[PDB]
Amino acid sequence: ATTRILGVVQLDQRRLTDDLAVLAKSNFSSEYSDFACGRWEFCMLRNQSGKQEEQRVVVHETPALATPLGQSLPYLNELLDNHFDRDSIRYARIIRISENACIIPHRDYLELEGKFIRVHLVLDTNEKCSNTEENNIFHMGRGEIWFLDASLPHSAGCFSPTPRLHLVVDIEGTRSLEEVAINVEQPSARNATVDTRKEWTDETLESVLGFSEIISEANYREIVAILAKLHFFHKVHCVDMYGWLKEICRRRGEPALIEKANSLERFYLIDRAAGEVMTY
Ligand SMILES: O=C(O)CCC(=O)C(=O)O
Ligand code: PRO
Ligand SMILES: [Co+2]
Repeated sequence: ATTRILGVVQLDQRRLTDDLAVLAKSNFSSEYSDFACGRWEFCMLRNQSGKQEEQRVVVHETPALATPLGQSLPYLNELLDNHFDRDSIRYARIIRISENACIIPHRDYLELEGKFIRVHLVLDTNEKCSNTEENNIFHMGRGEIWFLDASLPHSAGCFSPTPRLHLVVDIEGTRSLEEVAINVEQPSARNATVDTRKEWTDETLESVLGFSEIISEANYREIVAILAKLHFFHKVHCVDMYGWLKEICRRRGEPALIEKANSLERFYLIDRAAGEVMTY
């Protein structure tokens, strides 16, 4: 299971515009804000109970049910009906990233008894929106249905004035990946997207490690966000931010900041429990 395009669909811009206008005014969940650097957020379209109040994810066996929000988005409802198997869906969300926001580099599923198969259908995006995986950066285009191997280190950012919205579907984890996307066109091969990021250098590295002189509890959040965003513009690994933070704090020499840095990396990449939240 490599991250890839499963298929491509035609989006109907008129009907899409209508549902996007409703989502622009919708109440988004604050759950998993511990993963957000800025305005990375989602809302529930389908979940276990069909209730708007149910906003965290667990592995379960129920064909997901449309929430009231779900029901008020009839075109997105239709897409879900037509391009996936109903009984295989466990969640469907809209995930929006607004200007200069990202989800912090992480792996998913650590707190879950099992995994999902995570699928993105891109609704509204642009050239300044990126997803990343390990050492790579790529753009998921409008109408593309992508399988995301969320068990690998990854992130996603939006660096445009305009927000980016993806329909994200969690399919029960033992399903056959080739069977997931229904009624889709096979994508043609295309030009590889070349990685336009800057080469990482000893200068850029020393500059980052220089924050050892100023890092404190008062600016920790800002520094973490800056570090998280670097791999969208420099050729470095998703996870390198955590090594940088650890070395920044080792040089600073304050025990509290070193412990936090260890916990940060651990929570996002190594180990966390069900319902556990990372406040930093
Ligand atoms: O593209 C996004 O907003 C989120 C990417 C991600 O971390 C996920 O879907 O697991
Ligand atoms: O798996 C999930 O849905 C949450 C959201 C991002 C981090 N983990
Ligand atoms: Co993820």
